[PDB]
Amino acid sequence: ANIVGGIEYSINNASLCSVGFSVTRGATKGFVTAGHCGTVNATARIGGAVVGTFAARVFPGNDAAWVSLTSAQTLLPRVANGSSFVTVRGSTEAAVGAAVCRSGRTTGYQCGTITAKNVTANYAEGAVRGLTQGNACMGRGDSGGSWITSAGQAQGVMSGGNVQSNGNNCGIPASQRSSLFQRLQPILSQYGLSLVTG
Amino acid sequence: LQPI
Repeated sequence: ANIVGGIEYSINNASLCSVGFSVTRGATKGFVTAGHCGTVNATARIGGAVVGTFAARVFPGNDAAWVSLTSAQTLLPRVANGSSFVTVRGSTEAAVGAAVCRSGRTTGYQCGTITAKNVTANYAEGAVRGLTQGNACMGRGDSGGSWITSAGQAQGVMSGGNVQSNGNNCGIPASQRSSLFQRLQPILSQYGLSLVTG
Repeated sequence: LQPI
């Protein structure tokens, strides 16, 4: 499969999440995603085919993981924006106030602004700390997906948000949305990963 | 996930 940020993958033929970013770990191909999407050794599929397994994760506390892929997978420096792509250029962290977008298999490509940093989310499994908050909307299934600026700087991976009864927060105003991502930089250093850029 |  071609590995693009925001696309759907399944975990142990059960849950669905979204790809974060193509990365390498030496010769090993991979993608980063959210920790809550799978446990270590869980099997990832795209297009019905096995593409790899969860190599490592931290969740809760953080919400980070990477999936180590078979050598047959094709890593791409891209994030889905409808039928087009945003090119991944780097991982410079944007400041509060910056515009930012996110990509995932439920609500697609959505934009907003970064409204706060170092936010704690309390999930059923425990607290997750250090999250960045934006007001781009999102929904169930968008987890793991890319957060990236329009200029191509990869920010993080979708962790959670204040979804409403319809499964997303796209039906309430931006001012009322809390959409939270796990920062990319600590995932890269934690697992010795390098971002695929183009 | 949903913050609670």
